[PDB]
Amino acid sequence: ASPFRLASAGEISEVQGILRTAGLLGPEKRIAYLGVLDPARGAGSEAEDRRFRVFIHDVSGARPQEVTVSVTNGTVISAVELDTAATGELPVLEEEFEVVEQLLATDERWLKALAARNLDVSKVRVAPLSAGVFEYAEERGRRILRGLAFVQDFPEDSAWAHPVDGLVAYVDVVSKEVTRVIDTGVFPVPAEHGNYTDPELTGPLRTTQKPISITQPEGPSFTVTGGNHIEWEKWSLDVGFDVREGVVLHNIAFRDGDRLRPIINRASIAEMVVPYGDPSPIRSWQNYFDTGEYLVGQYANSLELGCDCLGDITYLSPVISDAFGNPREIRNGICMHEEDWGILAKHSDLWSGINYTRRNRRMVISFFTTIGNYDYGFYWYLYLDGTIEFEAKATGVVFTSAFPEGGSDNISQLAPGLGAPFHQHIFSARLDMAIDGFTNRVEEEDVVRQTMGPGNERGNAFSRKRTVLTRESEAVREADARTGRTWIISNPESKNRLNEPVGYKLHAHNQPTLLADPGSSIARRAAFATKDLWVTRYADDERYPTGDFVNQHSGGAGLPSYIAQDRDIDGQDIVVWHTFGLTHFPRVEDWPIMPVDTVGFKLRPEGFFDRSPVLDVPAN
Amino acid sequence: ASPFRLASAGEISEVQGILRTAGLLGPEKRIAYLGVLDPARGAGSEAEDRRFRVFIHDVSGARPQEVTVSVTNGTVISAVELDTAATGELPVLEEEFEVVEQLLATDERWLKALAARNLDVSKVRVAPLSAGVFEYAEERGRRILRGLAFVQDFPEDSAWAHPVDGLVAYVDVVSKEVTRVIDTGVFPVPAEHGNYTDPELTGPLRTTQKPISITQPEGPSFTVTGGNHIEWEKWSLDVGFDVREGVVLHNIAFRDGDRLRPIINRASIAEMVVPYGDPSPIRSWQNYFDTGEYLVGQYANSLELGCDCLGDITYLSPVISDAFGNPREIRNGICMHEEDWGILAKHSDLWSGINYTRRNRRMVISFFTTIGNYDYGFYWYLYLDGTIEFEAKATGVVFTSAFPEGGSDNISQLAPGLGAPFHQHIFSARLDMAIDGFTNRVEEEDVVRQTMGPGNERGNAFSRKRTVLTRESEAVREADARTGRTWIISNPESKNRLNEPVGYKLHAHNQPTLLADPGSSIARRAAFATKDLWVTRYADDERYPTGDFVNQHSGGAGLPSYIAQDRDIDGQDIVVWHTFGLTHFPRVEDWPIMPVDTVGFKLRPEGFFDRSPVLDVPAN
Ligand SMILES: [Cu+2]
Ligand SMILES: [Cu+2]
Ligand code: NA
Repeated sequence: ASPFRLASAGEISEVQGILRTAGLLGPEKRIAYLGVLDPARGAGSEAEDRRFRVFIHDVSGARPQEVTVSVTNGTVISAVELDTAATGELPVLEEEFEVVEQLLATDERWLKALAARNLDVSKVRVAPLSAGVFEYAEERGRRILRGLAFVQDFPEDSAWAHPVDGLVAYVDVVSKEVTRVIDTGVFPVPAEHGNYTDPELTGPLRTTQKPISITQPEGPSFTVTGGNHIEWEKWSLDVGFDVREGVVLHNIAFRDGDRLRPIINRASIAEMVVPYGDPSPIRSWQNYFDTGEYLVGQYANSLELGCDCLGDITYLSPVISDAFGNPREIRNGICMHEEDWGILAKHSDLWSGINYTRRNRRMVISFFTTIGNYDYGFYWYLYLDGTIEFEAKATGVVFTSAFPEGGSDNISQLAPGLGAPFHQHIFSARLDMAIDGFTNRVEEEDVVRQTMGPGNERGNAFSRKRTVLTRESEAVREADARTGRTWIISNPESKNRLNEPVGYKLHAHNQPTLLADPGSSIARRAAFATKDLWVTRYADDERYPTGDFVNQHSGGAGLPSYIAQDRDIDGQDIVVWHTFGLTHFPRVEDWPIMPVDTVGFKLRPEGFFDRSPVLDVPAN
Repeated sequence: ASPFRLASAGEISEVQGILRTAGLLGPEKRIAYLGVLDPARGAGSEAEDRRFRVFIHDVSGARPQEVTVSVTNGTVISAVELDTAATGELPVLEEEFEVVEQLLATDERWLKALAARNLDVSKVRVAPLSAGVFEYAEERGRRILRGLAFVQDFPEDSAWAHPVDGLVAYVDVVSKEVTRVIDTGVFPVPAEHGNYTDPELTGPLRTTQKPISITQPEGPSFTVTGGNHIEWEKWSLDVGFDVREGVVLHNIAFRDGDRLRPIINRASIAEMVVPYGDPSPIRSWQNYFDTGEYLVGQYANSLELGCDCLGDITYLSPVISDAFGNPREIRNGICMHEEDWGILAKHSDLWSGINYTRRNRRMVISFFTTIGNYDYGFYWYLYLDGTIEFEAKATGVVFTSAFPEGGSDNISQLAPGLGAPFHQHIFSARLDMAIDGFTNRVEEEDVVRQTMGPGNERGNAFSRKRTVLTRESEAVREADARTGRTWIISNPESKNRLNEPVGYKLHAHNQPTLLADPGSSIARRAAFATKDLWVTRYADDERYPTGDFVNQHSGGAGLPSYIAQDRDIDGQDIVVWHTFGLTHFPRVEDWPIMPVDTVGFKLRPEGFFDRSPVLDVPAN
């Protein structure tokens, strides 16, 4: 019944049939993206209309299309032909990955480069990487991938231990042409293996770990209804899934006594970029837009009980489309569970004699994706006290290079002759706010130091200041950890019992933002990553901070163009975009498989409730 | 056996007997501090010589003494008379707290102030607080406490809901004299109760929480030998307890194959200060040095299985001295257990076909202390991957005031007429480092941005720089979150297999440091709190960042005096002092009992190991 239900296999099958009957899904067509559209703003929307947005690629070279279909009515709403030289190429297709290695295997320049290095072409794996936009005029309007080579000594070998430096190739994957092969010089291929399941490397496995058993003998405290609607400890929300963004949370609300109070209308990770900081021409173009170029939802892992998710686990198995419109299930792709989270509140009072302890809990919604060498876990947490938190967990195998004789200012050494280029992992959270409703504003809160003097004779006072962001042109903000800077999202029309506007405070980790030069290609294409906080006025079509078509788009799309409209955001329907990331100088301990590192943000109530919201938690 | 074993009841009784026999502990004497001294530098050395340091107060007004005793030999090693007007007063005695309310109840100025407010003296509780050093010349050399009043409507009432603003009194607790009673005017006493166990306020308790059961069917993975020596998943350490500092960690080492490698010789929270930012004369003197003035270990809670600590718990019950030298056991005062900690490492490789997942765990060592209205949890974590982390959990009841009718820039409103002054909670971690031995150095690491141009034509490169701190005068450092600043502790004489010095990296939370005016009394007494990182050369008597005697001591001791020696710290036996804290602008949700908020720091290996140290973790 819910407009926010997960897409079903039958819905995707019907999209396929509609596209087919309409003549838009011939044998030369490929679906590069398919997803359900959210309902438009309408607090009286009764008629069910499930609409899907599709990006259709053409393998023969014809122009691609963007199509919207109504599966409820069995109709095509609109279909637009795309000029990709202007608006950007479609996301990379899974089937285009294999094409790069196969094309290069018959190119005489590639084979000559491998022969000079005494490498058997049958053992050379090619990582197919997005191209970006640089100096090659012949690439505009063409679907390009760039390839970097790694040697696999045997079929179960970790090829990442054996980069082939000094060599890169560019490939047109539509016309199947190798456009350039660049060979800058012979580097030794690092010889040590990185096989983290080889006993020669692990040594004898530990026998000292005893089991930790986490069970819920009466079942979990949350309920799931309608497939994806969660109720847990006064929280209410819908768990969505999109092939581009991954897990999306809808309609996050909190039951405060009799009233269901909205907090966040839609929360997602709307982009994530991995820029590399090695100036070598072999890699200086390397920037992954994992969400926008690759689509992180389509590479989601099936999560194994007891290994990936421990405890009493409830799974969702989202359905996506393959390249031909057939539904594909990602079995056990989302884990949901609650877990103990230590002490919530504690006080032992001398005067009253009362000793009081309560425990905390959090609800966890998670999925994991794998893009080539990297694996990312996305975790949303809901706490008893009203806190919402997101955490990204980065693991996998670091991207490698040769370690140059004489060292490097931009590459870490991991093993003899083996390097790991410096890079960042930067995320954009898109938070469509609805604090007690849609009339919201953002205030920037700084600590204020005060000077010793009249009214502050002992020099102990300090205070704080709040600045309302009133228009989009002034709503591009930077972190300031030294002044304790946070941002408050409030509803000026909804007051708590002290007659103060209700609000939530955003706490950032204050990690560095994009380090690249402001004139670089990546700074233009990932402009969102240069500032910690952006606020826009809500609009239906302003979905991603990098625009709809990120692959090989020249720049400026997304947030810089939205913000230019300079719309009123003071007590309006607004969207908060928070940039946060990890700056990774790889360490020896990251090799040959990297222990998890984390980054995130959290939102805490700030006078949203009339008192602590967890006074009714029992002692248990 | 071990020189680092916990003090036993018999050792404390023996100290009492030695002091009595020596004539230093007659009926007018009180023990204000007693603790075991760590062994001096040198392996083996004294075979076994357990020495105790004692601060002895005299209730007749005679000069107090500092005494060192050898319990092994039954001798007084040294005993020195203290001039407290010079070097500071002794820590506050538990028995002195009761004195304050009783003395005020018979003072006619106090009674007249209460009569003006129609308050029954039998219902007025007085919070006895440390005095600091301000403008009152008559306090020099006297033991003073200051008292703030709260009304308790009935014996089980939370008095914190009913502050009596406009009133403060100062008390000489040795001569039993009320020195001053200051009344700046009548404020309404806030009338709403704050009784968080009253059903009228909690409402009906939730029935929705189902149990989470955490068990270890084969017992825990760690072993405890010699009372306090822990071995867990390659870690080795001794858990100490001191009545001033609380839990102290000794001899933290990691078993790397055949070798036990030292990392940290001694880790403790060596001071913690809570300064208030309300310029009202009623509270502008208010600064708690919970460690140095009150002694946090003295007020450690007994922790209840299933509520405070959940899982398979191993307890330690440390013994401290009471004011007469009798041993007192804090039953179940320290909880130890291991916890699942999610995914450790994960990769699904397309080319090799291998899917790999391992889970993380951490060892937890914790205790909780209650100082009046506040309750603090101290948590040390050891992780499988070599990470060490500390986290402080702040909860309890916020300190209250009236909320002035026309508002305030320095106080939050929590309830009608009820305010909560702004304050900070600032900690000092003292890390006596021993990275692969005692020859250590500290490097500050900043990210370096690079300009687009020759050698960086695409404007993508970024790098980092490390600056060695060579002398104490240059080792007072500030955070810089914008440049990703961290500090590396390395051993220049111990190299990993890549011929790089082994090291650990300190990751700070980059929260604001002390906000008070640098000319204030608190900035002089808590000078450590004005900077994020200090490095000193190890010395036996440089134990606390505030000096030995903090109570009513002006500036002139502690870290600023230590670093003036300007000692060589480049490849030497060094101590890192890290300041970190919370800046608390109280919110409505903090009332009437505060949900936990947290702050901390972590240390991660940085080329300490030759590869990932968790390759031998099993799947299971
Ligand atoms: Cu990385
Ligand atoms: Cu506080
Ligand atoms: Na040291």
